[PDB]
Amino acid sequence: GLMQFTLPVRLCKEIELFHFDIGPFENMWPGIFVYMVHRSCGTSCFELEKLCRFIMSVKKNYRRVPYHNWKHAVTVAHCMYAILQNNHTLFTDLERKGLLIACLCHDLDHRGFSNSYLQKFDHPLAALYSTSTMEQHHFSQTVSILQLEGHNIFSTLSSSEYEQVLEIIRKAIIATDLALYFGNRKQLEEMYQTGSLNLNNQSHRDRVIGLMMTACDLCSVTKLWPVTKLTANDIYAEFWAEGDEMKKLGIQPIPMMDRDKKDEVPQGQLGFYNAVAIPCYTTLTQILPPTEPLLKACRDNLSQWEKVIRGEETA
Ligand SMILES: Cc1nn(C)c(C(=O)Nc2ccn3cc(-c4ccccc4)nc3n2)c1Cl
Ligand SMILES: [Mg+2]
Ligand SMILES: [Zn+2]
Ligand SMILES: [Zn+2]
Repeated sequence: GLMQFTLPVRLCKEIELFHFDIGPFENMWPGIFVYMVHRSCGTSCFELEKLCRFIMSVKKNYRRVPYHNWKHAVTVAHCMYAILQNNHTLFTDLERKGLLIACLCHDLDHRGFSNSYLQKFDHPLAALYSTSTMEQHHFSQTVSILQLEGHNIFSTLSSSEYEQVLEIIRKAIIATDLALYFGNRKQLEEMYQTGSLNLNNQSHRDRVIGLMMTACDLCSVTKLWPVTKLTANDIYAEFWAEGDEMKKLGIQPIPMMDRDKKDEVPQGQLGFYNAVAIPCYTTLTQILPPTEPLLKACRDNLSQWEKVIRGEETA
């Protein structure tokens, strides 16, 4: 504990804000992650040497894709850090540990293609895992890395505690399958509006963590507009490449994956904010009131996409 991690003054202050952008210097991202772990968990949560070796193996198993890349992993992890820091009484020792690692690992070995494309392509992973195909692969990749020599960051846990934290990580990574989000948020909403929601109930906790994982995964819609707009180019770079691959299989891609429909992106975004993002951050704010700034930044970006649609802003 005599060797503490420190950030430059601007980063030290701004990393506490939900809308923090981790910057273009990839060599700083491991330091930013260790810093976040030491502050949300404790400097005794992990042996720094094992953690650093784990981080560099995770980085190596992210691919050079426009969006689902190492920078997305650290960005999702930072959103989870901001949630946990502003709700520090609500989560256990194992949960803080497990959720930051789950976020870092949540898209391991992503090739830029959705579960739908893997099913249509008849990819081997689709035979192995019929539902949440990519997400079950991301978890499998996480377990493989945890089992490399010198990479067991959980080595000081009991067998039972180790099993608990791997279960937290598995459920958290599976929760990032957006197909599961619709069901999960509806259940949470009904539970909140009937006053049945109980954070002491493990099945209830699992759902709240699932929604937190969705909120963290979508957190590009909660950045300052210039970040949100530039990130949309990377997201669509992947969608359109998948749409190209759907056309190569003789299948019409859905409109968001068709690069010929580029002029309808602003209306597509508006659609996504109304059906997915706003409801997500609304339900999260109901359950965890200090996450309000995610909802506020989402509503501000919704207003920016509307300004694009009315031609008061270009994209
Ligand atoms: C962050 C983030 N993480 N995800 C998974 C998303 C996303 O899923 N975004 C979406 C959804 C639905 N869309 C529809 C259209 C669209 C485009 C052109 C013509 C017609 C429709 N664009 C869309 N984008 C965003 Cl954002
Ligand atoms: Mg994704
Ligand atoms: Zn994913
Ligand atoms: Zn993701």
